Amino acid sequence: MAELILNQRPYPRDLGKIVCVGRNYAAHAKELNNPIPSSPILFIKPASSAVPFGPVFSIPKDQGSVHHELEIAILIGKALSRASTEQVAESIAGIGLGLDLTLRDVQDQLKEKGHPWERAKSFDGACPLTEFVAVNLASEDEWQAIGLTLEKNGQFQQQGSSAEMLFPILPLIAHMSEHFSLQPGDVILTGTPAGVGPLEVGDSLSAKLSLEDNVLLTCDGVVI
Amino acid sequence: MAELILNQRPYPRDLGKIVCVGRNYAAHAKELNNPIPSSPILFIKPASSAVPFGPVFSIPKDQGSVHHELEIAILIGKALSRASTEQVAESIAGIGLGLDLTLRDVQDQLKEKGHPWERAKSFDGACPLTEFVAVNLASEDEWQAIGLTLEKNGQFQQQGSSAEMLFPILPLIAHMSEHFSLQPGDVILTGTPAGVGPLEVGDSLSAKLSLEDNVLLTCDGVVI
Ligand SMILES: [Zn+2]
Ligand SMILES: [Zn+2]
Ligand SMILES: [Zn+2]
Repeated sequence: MAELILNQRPYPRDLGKIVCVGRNYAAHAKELNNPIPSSPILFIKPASSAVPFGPVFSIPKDQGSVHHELEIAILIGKALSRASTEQVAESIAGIGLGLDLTLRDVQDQLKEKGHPWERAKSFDGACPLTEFVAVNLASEDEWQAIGLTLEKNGQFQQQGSSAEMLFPILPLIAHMSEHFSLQPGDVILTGTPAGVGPLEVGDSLSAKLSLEDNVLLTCDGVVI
Repeated sequence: MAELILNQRPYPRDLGKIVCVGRNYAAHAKELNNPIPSSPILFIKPASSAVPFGPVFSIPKDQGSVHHELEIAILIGKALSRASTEQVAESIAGIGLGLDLTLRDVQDQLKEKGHPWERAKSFDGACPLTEFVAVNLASEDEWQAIGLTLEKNGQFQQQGSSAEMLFPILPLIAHMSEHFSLQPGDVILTGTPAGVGPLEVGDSLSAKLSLEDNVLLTCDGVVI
């Protein structure tokens, strides 16, 4: 599986699990004709689904539509269990980006039957993940200033700010830790903004992570 | 973090992920009035949900009923991806028991809304796992002669044999391997038979695992 990268070198703890939120951005719930949540939808992707974020993304081939979903990724550095938001902020080792790659037709069918989502979310290559970068934020306020951008084939595809999250980063993770204890090496996917859509072989993607409109990292890849 | 025991001694792998099958015993499907699918219901529990199988089983408190679901657990010894039944049999390092503890009321509501199952299946303590007993160059059909029994406060509660499985151990695991690559230290929960029901604080459980009618493990615990 591993490792994760933090500050351009290997993170000392192997990738554990990838805890994900559904529908953290209102416009993304609307674009798919889903009801905006009042509590978060929670699922988990396994270490076996992680791959480097580019230069190539391999997608499943004969299983219907495969969707890109860019999301702010959070690396957990210290164990969290039933944690406060202060404990969460002190635990975060860095921030990066992930693609929550989703077999969308498979998900539609799973959902309709009330079935678990793993077939659509946990497949090999389901979680391209960038390197993480340590940020020592000036106030808890600044967690609301994190941005993401996806471009596909040179053109705008997705953009979001953590300001827009229904469940902001710190309280989301604090709440997550109430349901599943979090260990060092765990990753959090904080939700995809509007603009999700299918991927085809040969699509090129360009992903950008920012802080108050300053670029933290950029990562590119082509679909194969 | 719960750690794997093979051969009454430590195992050189950390517990990875716990891959589970939904409705593998026709009778368990029926007792709950659930349709039998022609394809396996697949979900995954995280390493972080595993705990020792006894002497205590802790259960969530204010989230409705918690069901016991005894199942035959399979310890994956060698990597498996897109694998055949022969490779599966060579990869297996041993066999044990797991309790797929389940927030049934939470699971009912998630099903209704078409939400992922993690809240109901992946909470802390959701996966009590016994030690594993090594099986080596087993007879190619001893795989249909594994039995399990659960007792609850002295009375039989669950009983079954891998002969009764809709998706038999080897091709079930081969099939999982087509969707999620399996790494050494991953555990497979092969489905629970008829007899599921709630657990209450003070309940005591006794679980047995057999191979060709010879008991291999007896593990007890009380619910707290
Ligand atoms: Zn909660
Ligand atoms: Zn997502
Ligand atoms: Zn089960």
